[PDB]
Amino acid sequence: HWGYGKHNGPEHWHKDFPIAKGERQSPVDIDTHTAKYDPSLKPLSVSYDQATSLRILNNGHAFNVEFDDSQDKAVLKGGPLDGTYRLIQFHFHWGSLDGQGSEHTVDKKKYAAELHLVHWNTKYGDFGKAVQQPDGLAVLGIFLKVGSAKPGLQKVVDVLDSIKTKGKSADFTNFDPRGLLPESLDYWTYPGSLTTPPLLECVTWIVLKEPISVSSEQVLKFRKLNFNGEGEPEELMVDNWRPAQPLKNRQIKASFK
Ligand SMILES: [Co+2]
Repeated sequence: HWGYGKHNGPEHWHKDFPIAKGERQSPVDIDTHTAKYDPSLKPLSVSYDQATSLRILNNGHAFNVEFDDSQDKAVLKGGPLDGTYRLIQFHFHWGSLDGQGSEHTVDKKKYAAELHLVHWNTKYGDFGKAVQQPDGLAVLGIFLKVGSAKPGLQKVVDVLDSIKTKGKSADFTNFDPRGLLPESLDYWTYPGSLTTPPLLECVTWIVLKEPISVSSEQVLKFRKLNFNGEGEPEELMVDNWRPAQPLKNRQIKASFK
């Protein structure tokens, strides 16, 4: 299958997923000297008070913290978006070294990791229908740098041992995703894609300007996860990021001067 390894990584994905070479692929480099302030944008509305997390799953590529998306419980609105987008899951991308791991870059800077909070547009009824639409998803992306610990990430770090290998899951109720956000909601936005196969061009990206800090210990525990299943040779789950793709005929807009 596709992955991040030596012979199935991002540079191969186009063979099975030709849209990998499409017009609106993600991630991209965010050039802060060409992104333009857009006064038509509004503030983001992140409404996560009623979020219902359910489960955490190692899917062999990353791990997903999954939410109940059968009601408007944890929603994203505003910003560049029209309508209401429901949180379905979050996951991360991270490196083997603190100098790489993010998917988006900022003036070519790579962060240690990147958090993706994935939301789907309720007008399309379910996730699977939403990914078939150009405005089906909204992904809130948040950079991680290594520095101080992020207290609100620790409950995630402490369950990772229970989902070491591909296909393992664990109960993960009562997790508050608000504890993963930086102070500021200033953002960049542009139209793009999922960053894993099937690479569908269905995403309004909203990338926060302010990174969150995590500790070296927290990142190290991410790097103990495994791509492989139980009883297979160990392959550490690191460097599960796609590199920046060509911007093509797109503009990145900023919510801030
Ligand atoms: Co992602």
